[PDB]
Amino acid sequence: PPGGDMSEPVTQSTLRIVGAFWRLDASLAFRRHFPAINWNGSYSLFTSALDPWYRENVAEDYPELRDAISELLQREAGLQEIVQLVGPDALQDAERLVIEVGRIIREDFLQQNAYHEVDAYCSMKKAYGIMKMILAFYKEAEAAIKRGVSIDEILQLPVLERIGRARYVSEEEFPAYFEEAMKEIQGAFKAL
Amino acid sequence: PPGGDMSEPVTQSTLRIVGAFWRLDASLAFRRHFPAINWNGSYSLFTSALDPWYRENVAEDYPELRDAISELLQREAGLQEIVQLVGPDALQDAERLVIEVGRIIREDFLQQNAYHEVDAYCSMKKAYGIMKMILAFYKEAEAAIKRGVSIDEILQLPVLERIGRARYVSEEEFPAYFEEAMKEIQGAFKAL
Amino acid sequence: PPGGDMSEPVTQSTLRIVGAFWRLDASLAFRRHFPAINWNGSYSLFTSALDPWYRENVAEDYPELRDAISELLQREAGLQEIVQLVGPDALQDAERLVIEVGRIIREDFLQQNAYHEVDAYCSMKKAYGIMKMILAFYKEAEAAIKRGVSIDEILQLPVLERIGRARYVSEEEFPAYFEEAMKEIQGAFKAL
Amino acid sequence: RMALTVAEYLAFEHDYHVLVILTDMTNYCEALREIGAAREEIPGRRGYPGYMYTDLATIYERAGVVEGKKGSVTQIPILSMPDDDRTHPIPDLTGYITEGQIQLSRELHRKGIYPPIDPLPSLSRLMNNGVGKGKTREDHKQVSDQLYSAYANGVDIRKLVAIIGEDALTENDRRYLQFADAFERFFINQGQQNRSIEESLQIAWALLSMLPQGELKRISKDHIGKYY
Amino acid sequence: PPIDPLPSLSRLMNNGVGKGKTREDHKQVSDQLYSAYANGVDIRKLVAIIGEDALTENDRRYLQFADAFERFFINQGQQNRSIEESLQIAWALLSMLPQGELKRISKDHIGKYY
Amino acid sequence: MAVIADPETAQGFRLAGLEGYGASSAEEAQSLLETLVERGGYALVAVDEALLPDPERAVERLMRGRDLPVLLPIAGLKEAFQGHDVEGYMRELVRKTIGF
Amino acid sequence: SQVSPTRMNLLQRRGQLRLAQKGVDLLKKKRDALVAEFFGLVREAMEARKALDQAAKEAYAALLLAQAFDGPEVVAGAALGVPPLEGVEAEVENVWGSKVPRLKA
Repeated sequence: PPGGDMSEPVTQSTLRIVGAFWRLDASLAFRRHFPAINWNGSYSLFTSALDPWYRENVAEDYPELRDAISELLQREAGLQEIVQLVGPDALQDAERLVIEVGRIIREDFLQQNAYHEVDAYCSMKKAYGIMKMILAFYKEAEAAIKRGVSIDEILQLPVLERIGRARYVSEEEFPAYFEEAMKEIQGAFKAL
Repeated sequence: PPGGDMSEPVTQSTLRIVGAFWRLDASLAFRRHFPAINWNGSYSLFTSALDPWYRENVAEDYPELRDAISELLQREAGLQEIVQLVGPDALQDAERLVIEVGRIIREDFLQQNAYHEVDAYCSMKKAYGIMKMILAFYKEAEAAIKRGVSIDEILQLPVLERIGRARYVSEEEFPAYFEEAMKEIQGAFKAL
Repeated sequence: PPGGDMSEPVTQSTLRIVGAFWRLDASLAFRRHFPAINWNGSYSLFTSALDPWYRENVAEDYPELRDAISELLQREAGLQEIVQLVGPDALQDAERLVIEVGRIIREDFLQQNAYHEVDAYCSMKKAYGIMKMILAFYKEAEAAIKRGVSIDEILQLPVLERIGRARYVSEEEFPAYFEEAMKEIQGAFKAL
Repeated sequence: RMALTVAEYLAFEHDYHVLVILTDMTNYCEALREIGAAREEIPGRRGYPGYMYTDLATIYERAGVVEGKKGSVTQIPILSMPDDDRTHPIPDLTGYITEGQIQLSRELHRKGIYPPIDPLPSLSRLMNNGVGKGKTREDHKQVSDQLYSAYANGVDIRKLVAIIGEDALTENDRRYLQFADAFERFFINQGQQNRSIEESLQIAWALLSMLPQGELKRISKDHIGKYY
Repeated sequence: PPIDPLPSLSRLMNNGVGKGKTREDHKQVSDQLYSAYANGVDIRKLVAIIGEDALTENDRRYLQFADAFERFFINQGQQNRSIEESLQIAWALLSMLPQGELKRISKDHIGKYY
Repeated sequence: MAVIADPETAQGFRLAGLEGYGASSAEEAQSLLETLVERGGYALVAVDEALLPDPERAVERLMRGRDLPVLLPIAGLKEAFQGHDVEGYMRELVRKTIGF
Repeated sequence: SQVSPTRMNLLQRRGQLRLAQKGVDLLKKKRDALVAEFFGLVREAMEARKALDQAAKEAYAALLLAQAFDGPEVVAGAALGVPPLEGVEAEVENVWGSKVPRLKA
């Protein structure tokens, strides 16, 4: 935008009524996201017509998991606001649940680089994979709290770091890498 | 206006030419009462200059009443907020008495219909009498807590109900209904 | 600025030039402390251009003493913030220290009375002078309160008043009162 | 324009590495404005001309190392733009044009730190693009990526503290803010002090030891020990 | 649909259809669901600060109510519905609220269905 | 523990099962109070209403925060006293919550 | 020095009002709950206090000039002193109105 406004005729008529609309912030991209996107304020109009191929070719839960990841990412926004209003003076088990998860998600899944071929590449299985690791960490966490597992220790499992070293992994190595790592989650959760 | 800004031509131009805003608010409208006039958000610059002629033509103590009685609502507005968070029960009789009188002005006097014929058309000789009685009840109520009287007693007086019956009558019955209603108040704090 | 901001073209142009700047604010000005100057709002490039002719005519310890007042009010900006968010009575001793050094930097040194003529005169001798008054107080109070004293008691001590003599003392009878009181600062506060 | 033609002559055709330094590109813009409206042409860039583009194209696009020449025109624009607006014509077009940028602010100019560079709002687009790799050392490759998110953790929470509490910071966030004040003081005060490629990295890593392993994921196993 | 009922409000709903043309209960059942929903979208940002276990009984029900409202009422995709089947949904959701928390309908309406 | 009370009533809190280090040494028991909470090597410190410190700021500034309580009201004598109901209720309403 | 831009800033500042007003709405009834229940604990507190203060002291004050040489005897048969390092049972509890620790004697 020439004047720095994303509200102007020429953006609306043909740059936001298309298949996908995206956005960038200035300190967003500087951390390590290259390129960066706004998690909320950005939508896709076409998404109800891209569901056939994704169902059949990838899996019949690829359209389900991709809406399911987006839900969590935009639900954290719920709390975000209150943090900047007067803060949490009460940390609970249900508090830091959404919050930390979502953190990991923005840290490893939206920080990608386009200058590196290990931080991104065109491959079904990398997208499929990474998104299943996060599903796992998430899944178990909800049943961690109930039992009496402090969110503080949830940080201090090394498996969060295992998902934090999936964004450097070699493309070819990823299949065998992923399979060995899915087991470590479920072992370092149900045990503790 | 659709919302009105004070830095819109329409608003800052009008504002000056007229002498009155007889503001109704939305909160007040949901409550389904007409007059719904939000007194704190209304003003009329006339009043000053109308006091001479009022008592000339209308009646003796009519201006004396109107300006005096407005204060109830004033000294209630800032009072209710979060200070009386569960009603007054930890509060003094000083502060209790305001909402006892508060009750009759806002459930009887502020309310009126416009789809009942007994009180859609009022006139001066009716309104005046209504208004006098509610002064005279602040005047015997505040005097009650210096005698040692609780609000429990105030909340069982047939006087409160008589104020409600003085608008469930019309201007024709007003004389007879004024006799009985008036003298009832005087003999309903000389019982206490 | 005709509009009341420096965003105006006529005021942005007057800020294309360099050298020295000054900023007069509406808020300081009310208190009848003129000149009104902001340490967060100006810069000069005649600080290091004037440093030769300072340590040649004025005094050697004048390129030094000027720095020694600046630090005071540097820390005052940073801490002013904190003050308005939570009082400094909740904060520790040494926080409140420099705050009330600061008092005298306004009470008797940002008020240069254009109606009193011993403030209407000022020169290097009255400069350098009162700069060593302030200097003393700073270095003593920092050690005083590390012996467990509180800035509360010191406001009642005669030492606070004493530095306040800058507008109760002459211009051309000034070298009589300079040295005099100077001594009592390092004397009669480490006795107390 | 005039100056830059005497750049072309001496870098390219007489093989010398010429540094060109252009300053007061706000006094430029004063003169640009004049022709803007006093001529026939109408304003079209929020009260400045629309042939402005060409006026800032012809200027900046000349510069570049040419392949077959040894010599080069390295241009360093130094702006002076009105206030700290970013909708102002000057930073507008200039941003887009240049690849990799540097900013100065008033955060580090109240502290006495000359230069007062701040890279937190600043941006960079060449630092793993023919640079950070190649005949440019790879030993600051992962360092650049690390310093970013590390410096961020800093600055940002200085703001977040004054809302959440008044001194509220958790075990973790305590560390964040600890690395803010330090890095900035040492590193960004240079001025009459020169630091070579080696001298930089050494010092840098020792402030980075304030964060334990897990925020230092971006630096590799080699890097850590390299500059221990 | 994304339609939120809170910014919304028809200016004409009595000058359109009347009683017996949309069932008589429709009128007051519309100003039930308004106040029941609205209350709950504010305690979703208090679901984990203070929680809902530290909150009143009444307010705890007013949470779950909102959630089931988006799922069943707002959303239905391309499925059809009638006036009568939509008032059906409404009743079920409102049975969860006690008669003590039903005060935005007539005595007639409470005794019409729960 | 320590209970900080009148000399004679301090006496009865030094008995086994309890641990007291009371007695008056001032009108707000500052002489003792301060020194004692400074260490915070007692499980509980309690100051009665027959003394009670008029400047509570004095204590807080010296102990420098405490995760264990201080100045729990005990009556401090017996004379059929039970004015410590309504007194404590108003002690609460004056410094916090609603006014009167 | 630092002045606000118009075109870029506009969209942020319109949603600023959305964010603020709604946030503060519910912030309001967040503490209200907690103070209503607080009255309940302060009142109920003193119930046991009048009852048991006087019946403690009953014997104490009537065993001072018959004690000071039977002090020895009384402390002997009884269960020895409460520990000075955490003789009480301290409980930690996170709650709104910051993390405040409690305890039962």
